[PDB]
Amino acid sequence: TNLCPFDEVFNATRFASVYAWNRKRISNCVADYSVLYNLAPFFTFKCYGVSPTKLNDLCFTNVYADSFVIRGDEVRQIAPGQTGNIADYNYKLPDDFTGCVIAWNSNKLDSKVSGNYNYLYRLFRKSNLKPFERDISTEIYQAGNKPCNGVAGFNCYFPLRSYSFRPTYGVGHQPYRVVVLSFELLHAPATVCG
Amino acid sequence: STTEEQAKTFLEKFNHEAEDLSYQSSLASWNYNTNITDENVQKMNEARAKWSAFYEEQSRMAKTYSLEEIQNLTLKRQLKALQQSGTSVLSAEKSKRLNTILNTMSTIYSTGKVLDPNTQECLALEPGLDDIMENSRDYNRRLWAWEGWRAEVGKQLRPLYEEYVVLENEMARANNYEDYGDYWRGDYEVTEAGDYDYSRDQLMKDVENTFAEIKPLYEQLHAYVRAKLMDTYPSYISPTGCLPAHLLGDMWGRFWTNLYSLTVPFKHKPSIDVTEKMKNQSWDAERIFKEAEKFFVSISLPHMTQGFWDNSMLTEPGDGRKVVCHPTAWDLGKGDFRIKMCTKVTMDDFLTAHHEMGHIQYDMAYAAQPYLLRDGANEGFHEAVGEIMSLSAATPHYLKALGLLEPDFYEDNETEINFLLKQALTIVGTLPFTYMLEKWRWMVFKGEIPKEQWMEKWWEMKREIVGVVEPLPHDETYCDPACLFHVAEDYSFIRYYTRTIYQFQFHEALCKTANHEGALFKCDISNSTEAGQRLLQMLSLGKSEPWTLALESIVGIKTMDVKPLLNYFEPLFTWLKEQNRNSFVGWSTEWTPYS
Ligand SMILES: *[C@@H]1O[C@H](CO)[C@@H](O[C@@H]2O[C@H](CO)[C@@H](O[C@@H]3O[C@H](CO)[C@@H](O)[C@H](O)[C@@H]3O)[C@H](O)[C@H]2NC(C)=O)[C@H](O)[C@H]1NC(C)=O
Ligand SMILES: *[C@@H]1O[C@H](CO)[C@@H](O[C@@H]2O[C@H](CO)[C@@H](O)[C@H](O)[C@H]2NC(C)=O)[C@H](O)[C@H]1NC(C)=O
Ligand SMILES: *[C@@H]1O[C@H](CO)[C@@H](O)[C@H](O)[C@H]1NC(C)=O
Ligand SMILES: *[C@@H]1O[C@H](CO)[C@@H](O)[C@H](O)[C@H]1NC(C)=O
Ligand SMILES: *[C@@H]1O[C@H](CO)[C@@H](O)[C@H](O)[C@H]1NC(C)=O
Ligand SMILES: *[C@@H]1O[C@H](CO)[C@@H](O)[C@H](O)[C@H]1NC(C)=O
Ligand SMILES: [Zn+2]
Repeated sequence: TNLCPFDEVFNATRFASVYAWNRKRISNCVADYSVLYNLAPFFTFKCYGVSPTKLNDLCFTNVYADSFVIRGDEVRQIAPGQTGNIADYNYKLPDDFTGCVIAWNSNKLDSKVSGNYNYLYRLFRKSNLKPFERDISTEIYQAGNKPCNGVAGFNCYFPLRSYSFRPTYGVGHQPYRVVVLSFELLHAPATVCG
Repeated sequence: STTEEQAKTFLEKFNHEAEDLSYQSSLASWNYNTNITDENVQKMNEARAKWSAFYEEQSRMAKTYSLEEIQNLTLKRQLKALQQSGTSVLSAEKSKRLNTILNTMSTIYSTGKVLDPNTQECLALEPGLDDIMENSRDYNRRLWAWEGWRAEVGKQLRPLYEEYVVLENEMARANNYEDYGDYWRGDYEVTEAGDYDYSRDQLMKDVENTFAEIKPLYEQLHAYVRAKLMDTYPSYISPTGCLPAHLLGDMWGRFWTNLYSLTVPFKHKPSIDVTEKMKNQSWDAERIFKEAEKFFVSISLPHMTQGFWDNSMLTEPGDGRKVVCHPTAWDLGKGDFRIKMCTKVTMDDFLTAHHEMGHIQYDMAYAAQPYLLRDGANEGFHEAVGEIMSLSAATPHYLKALGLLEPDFYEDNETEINFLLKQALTIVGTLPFTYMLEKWRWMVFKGEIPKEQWMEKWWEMKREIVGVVEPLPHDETYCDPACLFHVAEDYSFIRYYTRTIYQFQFHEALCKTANHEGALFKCDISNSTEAGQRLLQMLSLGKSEPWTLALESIVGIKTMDVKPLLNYFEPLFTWLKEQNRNSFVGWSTEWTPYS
């Protein structure tokens, strides 16, 4: 039995940022989906394009696990056809999506009293992201009619800010860990059955 | 690249930076306030300095974008709020002088000390002179304390005030404001919104009209208080003259609460106090806030967060840690709402908990808005919402529902009259004083009063409007208005009149929409969900919309109307007309205790 590398993602020790999220490709495996229940209050367990009523006894050619950390208020932008700043200039899901988004509260792990500046996100970019695109480039943004030249002064802005989580914040600003399980079944393959 | 999108990008950067810096500063301040050690003072000072430097540099940068060539209204309001530079326009020479003058005045007021006859001790403003004014009923002692506190402070403060006025006037002139009074009135100004427009000049006319409508009730109350004070000092008080300044129950006359004991209508009837029931039922500190949250849930307003219960200081620590016991509601930001209060098991703390919970509810309501648009619609909106909750949480109906007052409780006309009398003292005593003081300061700033009439015009206006007369003549050496804390600390004093009017406007509108039958002074909005959603429409606007629109949403009219205030005191007006049949309802300027 090819048990999937689950328990190495949902039970990781360092999720990535949301400007450069983490992508893992799972294939040629058996995917048990009863391991999730014991993890945490996985209050976000939305599923789009499929039926989550334990209908995962099919076969899929590919599974994509996209992991990152965001704010509590921003876990509603991980959905088809949404707008904001975790969608326009960050991880953007397609309008037609066949997967499950699982987001749960990880306040005790990713929040330090002094602050946790390890996580970051992007505030400015020229145009919105095409679905599943990544942009790790850090070039000085230009909002005016003058060259940046590599210095962030007036109208020249560094692209990525920092979340800076603290344990005393409200639930709307506490860090939530998000894992997106995209599914994929091509022209009749039989790779990953669960 | 249009200017509009450049301003948008600049504000998007500013919001994110400012929110974090403000949260850090507020957390440092909270730590200092709940833990009084020099290290916390250092941390608080450093955080405040960082915030001030960041705000100054951002305000300097924001001016580059012209206020013109802007289309969106919200962006225009945000940029106008950010662009105000305050006193930075003054040169290097004048700014240091102004800061030195303000610090000197604050230190002189704080360092208060008046000696006593027989060289017994040395009495500061608190708690010696304050207790003497509040409790003593001896004409000589009160007169001596009042005169000493007036002279010892005013003689020093007089020279500084003229230079302060000149400097502040110059600063206002530089900022295109006519004078400091115009700058202070510019907090009630709405531009570019037809049918919702307000001007700095119209505020004076509105205040004058409201006070002119108020005046008859204050005249009846003042005549009754004079008649009751005649008994204690028959020789010193004329039947048809102004009252002595030093016999008004406090140092300045701002409140008349301390005169209740003398002037209680029915001494035999007691007041409604539920301290004994709370003690008998083992009501602890947490229970009071639990009941306040229950009331706010009843009105269908949201619950309290789980950070409120775990992080707040809802009782005195009991450890060695030293705290400031002044009850405050903290909105640190980013979802952190707390309350600091040294709770005791009393009815007063019950009402104070309701008030602070109303402030927390307003803070939670307007959280959606951007950083620069998270406050009350005007400077007087934030306290009316707190006051209406404590108004509701004192009716006998609420205290019977909660189980404190016994079900067989019977209401007396006399007890209600006594409650209305105490409320009328506390609420109506301050209105003429506040209006007169603000009018005097406006006239001084406008230059309509020469420097040799600062004490003639002050007492003349006090005689005409307030109905109070000085005990002893004072020359230009004395500066009576500067003895007050607010005047000596450069604080606006016109937010205590509009707040009082808005509170009763809100408490009439909500009681009307809550389907209540009866006198307004006995109204409860608990278990009513229409009032909660009529209130949430105003509490969630913040500063995004003009204050005229925010006021119209809850009450229905875009103007400050004092009709609900008189509607509240309707039962008392008839009783005060009945009791004042024989006495003369009026005062004459001419008579003075000096003669
Ligand atoms: C707001 O809502 C209702 C009144 O509309 C109050 O809650 C409950 O109302 C019922 C009325 O049927 C009462 O419960 C009863 O209490 C007796 C004790 O006297 C008990 O023996 C009965 O079995 C029944 O439960 C009562 O007023 C109240 N429930 C409780 C447990 O107290 C509520 O008090 C209203 N709030 C205000 C501020 O008026
Ligand atoms: C009140 O402030 C004092 C310092 O001014 C705190 O005492 C220190 O607390 C830290 C923990 O953050 C310890 O590491 C230190 O050893 C403590 N002592 C000193 C001298 O720094 C105190 O903990 C604060 N009160 C509370 C309730 O936290
Ligand atoms: C993560 O580890 C805990 C350890 O007890 C385990 O209970 C949980 O099932 C793990 N999560 C998985 C397997 O998804
Ligand atoms: C101003 O911008 C906000 C941004 O969402 C928009 O909702 C609003 O309609 C705009 N108003 C005007 C008058 O352009
Ligand atoms: C409350 O008062 C009654 C009076 O009869 C007394 O019996 C009871 O013990 C008291 N409860 C207390 C003090 O907790
Ligand atoms: C209660 O109001 C006044 C005050 O005591 C009293 O004169 C009056 O008679 C009482 N009301 C009635 C209906 O008797
Ligand atoms: Zn308050």
